[PDB]
Amino acid sequence: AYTNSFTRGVYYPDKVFRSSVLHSTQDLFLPFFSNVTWFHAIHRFDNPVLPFNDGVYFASTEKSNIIRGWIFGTTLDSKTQSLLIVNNATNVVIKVCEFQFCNDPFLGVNCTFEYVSFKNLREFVFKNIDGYFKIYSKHTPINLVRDLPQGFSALEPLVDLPIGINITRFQTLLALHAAYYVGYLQPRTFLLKYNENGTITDAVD
Amino acid sequence: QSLEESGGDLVKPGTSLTLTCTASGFSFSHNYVMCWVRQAPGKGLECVACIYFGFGDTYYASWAKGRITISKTSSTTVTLQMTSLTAADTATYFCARALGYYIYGDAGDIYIADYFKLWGPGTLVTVSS
Amino acid sequence: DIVMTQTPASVEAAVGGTVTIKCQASQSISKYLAWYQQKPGQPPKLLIFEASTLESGVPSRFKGRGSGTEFTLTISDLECADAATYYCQGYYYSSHSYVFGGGTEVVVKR
Amino acid sequence: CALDPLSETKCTLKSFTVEKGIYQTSNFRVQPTESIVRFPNITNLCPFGEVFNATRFASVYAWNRKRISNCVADYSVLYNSASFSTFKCYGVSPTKLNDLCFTNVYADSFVIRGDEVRQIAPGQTGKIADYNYKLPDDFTGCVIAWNSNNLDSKVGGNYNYLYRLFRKSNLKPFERDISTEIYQAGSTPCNGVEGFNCYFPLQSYGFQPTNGVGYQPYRVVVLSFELLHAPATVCGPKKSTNLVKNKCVNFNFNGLTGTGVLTESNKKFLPFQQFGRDIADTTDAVRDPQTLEILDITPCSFGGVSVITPGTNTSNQVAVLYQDVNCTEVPVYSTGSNVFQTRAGCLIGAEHVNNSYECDIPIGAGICASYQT
Ligand SMILES: *[C@@H]1O[C@H](CO)[C@@H](O)[C@H](O)[C@H]1NC(C)=O
Ligand SMILES: *[C@@H]1O[C@H](CO)[C@@H](O)[C@H](O)[C@H]1NC(C)=O
Ligand SMILES: *[C@@H]1O[C@H](CO)[C@@H](O)[C@H](O)[C@H]1NC(C)=O
Ligand SMILES: *[C@@H]1O[C@H](CO)[C@@H](O)[C@H](O)[C@H]1NC(C)=O
Ligand SMILES: *[C@@H]1O[C@H](CO)[C@@H](O)[C@H](O)[C@H]1NC(C)=O
Ligand SMILES: *[C@@H]1O[C@H](CO)[C@@H](O)[C@H](O)[C@H]1NC(C)=O
Ligand SMILES: *[C@@H]1O[C@H](CO)[C@@H](O)[C@H](O)[C@H]1NC(C)=O
Ligand SMILES: *[C@@H]1O[C@H](CO)[C@@H](O)[C@H](O)[C@H]1NC(C)=O
Ligand SMILES: *[C@@H]1O[C@H](CO)[C@@H](O)[C@H](O)[C@H]1NC(C)=O
Repeated sequence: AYTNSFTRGVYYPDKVFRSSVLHSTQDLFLPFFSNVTWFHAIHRFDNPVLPFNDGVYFASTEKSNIIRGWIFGTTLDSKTQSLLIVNNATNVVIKVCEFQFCNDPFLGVNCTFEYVSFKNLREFVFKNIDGYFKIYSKHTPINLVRDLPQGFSALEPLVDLPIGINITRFQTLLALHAAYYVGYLQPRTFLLKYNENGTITDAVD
Repeated sequence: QSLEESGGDLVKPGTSLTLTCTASGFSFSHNYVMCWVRQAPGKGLECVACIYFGFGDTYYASWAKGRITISKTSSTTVTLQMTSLTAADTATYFCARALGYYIYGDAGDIYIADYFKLWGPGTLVTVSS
Repeated sequence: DIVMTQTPASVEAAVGGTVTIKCQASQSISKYLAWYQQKPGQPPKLLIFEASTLESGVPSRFKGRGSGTEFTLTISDLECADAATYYCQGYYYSSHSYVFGGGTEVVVKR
Repeated sequence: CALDPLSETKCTLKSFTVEKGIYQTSNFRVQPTESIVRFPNITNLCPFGEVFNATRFASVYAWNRKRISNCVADYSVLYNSASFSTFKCYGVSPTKLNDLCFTNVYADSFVIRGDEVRQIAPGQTGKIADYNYKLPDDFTGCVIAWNSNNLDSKVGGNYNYLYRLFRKSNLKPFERDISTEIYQAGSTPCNGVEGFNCYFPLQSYGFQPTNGVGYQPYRVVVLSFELLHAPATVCGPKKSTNLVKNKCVNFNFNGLTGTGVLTESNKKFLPFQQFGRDIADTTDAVRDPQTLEILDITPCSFGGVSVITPGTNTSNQVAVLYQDVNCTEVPVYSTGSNVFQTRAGCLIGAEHVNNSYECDIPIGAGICASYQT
């Protein structure tokens, strides 16, 4: 179950501003036209566990927000300290607490760090540089349901919480009483095209 | 918690001798200040020299001009060295432990190592031909 | 650059008497003072620190007062074991230096 | 070499007689007038009032522990307050806690007796320091305590605060013991029944108003700075400054540490973008951190300094030119009565002439000077 990515996943390498300057950065980007893995959750079907490998790009398009959290950790089974992301309608939960969870943990319809903050397409970029967990997101609605469109868009930075925990695995949470995409980022160079307002409008590998 | 001295014996004038204190039950952290107190037979005490683990610098007494050397060799060893030994060096040498702390004041911020709490038995150094 | 002048050279009193120890700071020492009891062949043992606070475990009769350049230590209800040599040490933060006093000898009159 | 522009020309030319022409002698420079350090507003602050101004305090054996992170920790109000009897910092000086960041700060609050306050420090000994709370020798932080007789002392004895008397081994640094089990101090065993050699290890402080200062309750809070590999969460509030614009001022905006003159800008940042940049990877505009606005920066004015003089045999009067400098900023020559302005720069010591004659000495940017009656 593979699908071909279409020139999406670009994001601002840094908080700087630049006006109509084509700036090239050797940053951990998602390779252009890479066959990204396709996952299913409807009908049974569950979520398998994926590795991290120096960055993971996530893009889930949802109707009723079936995705409810993320799992990050070398063990992520209470053996050692591990990251835990839980997304709630009320607020956002981030816990390090060592927790035991089953092979297929379903959600009904010590802690070292913390933080509190198919039309939809909640894009995400997961990368840990210098111990800082940076998550970039974009929420452009999509009408066509075939796949990710042939379009250019960036992922605005959201959170830079300090973690410091080395991350070698990755898991997706669901909701039980739904397809999500994963493309592994590879260190490459892009010629990012900044607009006269400073927004990335196009890029070339 | 315990401090022990060693290295004192009878030494001819003009040579050099080394004195060693060992930290047992604690480590030479930056919060501790180590100094030497020397008293002559039937006389008062005086401070030889001091070392601050917080800054890594060492203060010496006025009566010594390069004649005294302090070097913390390890987390549980701090050594002393007296050169040009004379009859004035015939005394008993002690080493104790102090604490360095900071307090905000009107003029600025000052370092405090005021009193001495726990000591060691001491070693007698005798200088004679 | 600091001298702790201690007077008198010796103090005497009978059992239960009172002996005072007068220590003067040549230059202002403020609150960094300590008193020590030392017996022959045994390391100095801290009696008073801050010049007004009792060290944990010492009896209350070992009392210290004074500030600035006039430093005091009075002993009440003298014991037979109180016969020792007492010293006053002022720490001058200006030069980060320790200076000891001349010393005071305690004699138990009988 | 530093008397008058003609003399400054003679030194560079290494000749007593200077031929008619324009000669560069030095370099004009506008020094920074002052220094400004502007950082984002405190906004969310570390809630040290939750611990310091807490209504009730825990026992020393059950000392409360609070984690402080993801906030700016203001300490000026802490050490300035005179309500605190004890304020001792180990391994760090009171000034730099507002300048150094740490991954975690711990607030450890409890109540002890007056004579036990000295026991909370590295290398301390006593019943509290050995069986209730132990501090490491390499402790980085401060121990603060203040008298609480008016609150924690009750007539007839307040026995809500408890301390441990006995323990088999010394408490490790940053360890808690809520065992409250019948301690054994003899060879006779026990089965949790109080007896001859079976004792309760917990005794309660008797806090009464008539007690002495050494017997009065003292609320103690220990702040523990610590730095791990993970980036720091708590940064002290960098001293805010007054924003100055249109004047050449050294500026430090969240570590930019650049030099130049700041003016109100026009370009629009996106809200997530913190500071702008030009083509040549040189900072050009900065978002003000205190209030969200844009400030365009330009380098401090500088330019060549030229001396436009005729032959020294002909005359000694000279006229200086400061290239690429606006005439207003020049004063930062003694013949300041006449100050002409041209595209080339600020020309001091000469007067513009409406009439036009053939050029012999080129000033620059189309204007040229010459000696005339
Ligand atoms: C699709 O994935 C396969 C298997 O990894 C790969 O050989 C192929 O090149 C991919 N297609 C594109 C367009 O990259
Ligand atoms: C958290 O994890 C383990 C769980 O057993 C605990 O022993 C350890 O002390 C804790 N680590 C930190 C850094 O608090
Ligand atoms: C990287 O991960 C390894 C285990 O795979 C761990 O031992 C090491 O401490 C980690 N480094 C960081 C900086 O997290
Ligand atoms: C860019 O900014 C200008 C400011 O005048 C605004 O009118 C325009 O809509 C913006 N355009 C884009 C493509 O962001
Ligand atoms: C604090 O900064 C905010 C923006 O973060 C600003 O709106 C507010 O006016 C500032 N408060 C004061 C008192 O300057
Ligand atoms: C308690 O609150 C008062 C009133 O705001 C404040 O002035 C004081 O500093 C606080 N005391 C603390 C935090 O110890
Ligand atoms: C200056 O002009 C006078 C008069 O013509 C002449 O004598 C003299 O040599 C000139 N000086 C120089 C340096 O050429
Ligand atoms: C620069 O010089 C011109 C010409 O005199 C003047 O109009 C302008 O205001 C100057 N710019 C300043 C003072 O910022
Ligand atoms: C040149 O003439 C203009 C009017 O044309 C006058 O304003 C100006 O002052 C004159 N220049 C000088 C240097 O006097």
